[PDB]
Amino acid sequence: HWGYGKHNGPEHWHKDFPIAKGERQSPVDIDTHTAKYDPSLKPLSVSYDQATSLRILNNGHAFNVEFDDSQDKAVLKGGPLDGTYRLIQFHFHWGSLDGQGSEHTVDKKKYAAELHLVHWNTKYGDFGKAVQQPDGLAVLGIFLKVGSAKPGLQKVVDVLDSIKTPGKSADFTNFDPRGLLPESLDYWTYPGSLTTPPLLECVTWIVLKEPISVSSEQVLKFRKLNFNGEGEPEELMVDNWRPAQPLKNRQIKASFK
Ligand SMILES: [Zn+2]
Repeated sequence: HWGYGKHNGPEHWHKDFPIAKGERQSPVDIDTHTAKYDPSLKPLSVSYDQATSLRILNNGHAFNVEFDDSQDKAVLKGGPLDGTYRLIQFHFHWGSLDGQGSEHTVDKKKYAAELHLVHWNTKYGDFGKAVQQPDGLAVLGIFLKVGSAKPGLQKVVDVLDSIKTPGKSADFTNFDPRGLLPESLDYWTYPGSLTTPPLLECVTWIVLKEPISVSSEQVLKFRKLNFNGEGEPEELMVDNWRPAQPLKNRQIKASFK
């Protein structure tokens, strides 16, 4: 029943998922005046060279590019993390226009979209098991700013027409997620949650300071999928972002000043 509209959107989620008003919810606003530089924060290791993509799925609230996580292939290590986390999928959040779309904000600035690369801790058995743990997941968050095109995104935006209908998927092998990464791995980090129901508080967030540039042409293509439903004249998938939640009793640490 949950979604992003007036009657089932983010301000309604707490009824089905009370944890929506919990102590470690995401996203948040990253205020650069109060994020704390932490010299003990290690550089992030993003080792995606062996990535094996499988398919792309419209799950009714985003499109997910899913990966073979049956063995160590594309993994996240280092940074604030205690071990190895396997990439299982990435997806985006975006707006109904370019001025909004991101879930995290920086000094209240909204970006046109936000990329989430979702990884689970190989200390646990699988993704299902990991989301039940406070250190189960690591999500690498990357802002999308409109400008020059990101060439590594083109394969993704080109295939979206094939999965406009909720639930549909398409084969999506040999996509390399290294083509979605900015130059710098400077990051903010804090303990948080999934930003969609069930909103489980199982995520170490790592949000990159540097956005990637994508073109207006590219982000337009995100806006062609539908939210679950079919017709006769139903609803396109835009503004699938949760607004910033209160930081509460947490601290956002930065790997940089
Ligand atoms: Zn997300």
